[PDB]
Amino acid sequence: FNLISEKCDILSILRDHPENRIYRRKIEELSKRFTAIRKTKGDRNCFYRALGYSYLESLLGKSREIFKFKERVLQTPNDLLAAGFEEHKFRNFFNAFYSVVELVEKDGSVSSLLKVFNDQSASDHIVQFLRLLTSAFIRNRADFFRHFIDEEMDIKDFCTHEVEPMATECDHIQITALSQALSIALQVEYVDEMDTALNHHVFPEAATPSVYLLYKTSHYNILYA
Ligand SMILES: *CC(=O)NCC#Cc1cccc(C(F)(F)F)c1
Repeated sequence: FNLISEKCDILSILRDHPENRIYRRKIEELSKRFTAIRKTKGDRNCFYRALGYSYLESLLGKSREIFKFKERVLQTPNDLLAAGFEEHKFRNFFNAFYSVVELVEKDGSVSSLLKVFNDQSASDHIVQFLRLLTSAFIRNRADFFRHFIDEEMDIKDFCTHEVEPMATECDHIQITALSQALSIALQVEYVDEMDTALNHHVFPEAATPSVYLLYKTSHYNILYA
């Protein structure tokens, strides 16, 4: 369980910031709304890895929701091709993501899903697929990302340097783009060291989330309501 942990009690993370008044306050507050946490490896891939595992976990045993998601995943090669990725270069990554989606359908156990996401090879193939899909979705909608995010930014250079490569950190743009690309609704809780309110953001703003993540010290962990 070196990439995604077993579930722990929310208050077990007090020990990560001992004798820190603000962390202790915000974690105690968090424990009123959430019961458990799973930790991720802090290797630069933790957003993609956490979102992939937690979303697929939320689908287990839901036959209509799995059918609908599989239907969307089967179309994603078209998004990649439209943004100028070549099939023979994304094939190995697409096949690994489609395989874990079939596991959700056919096997349906937490234990099987956690084994794939802790297999360095399968898990890293899954993360690389999610990164390529994120890049494609942004490139295919460059005017939207410039209109609504940043009129001045260079989109192609951004995707080349800060989306596609393994171990590159995310910002709001990558979270919005992957959420939209796969129709995944998520909520991020923010825990920083300023004496401020514990606060969150929902992607997209009007949605009921499937996935809850905790962001602290550049790192995303998985929360359970
Ligand atoms: C998403 C991601 O991979 N971020 C990199 C990181 C990190 C990190 C920050 C604070 C603590 C850890 C520990 F110690 F690994 F939990 C990792």
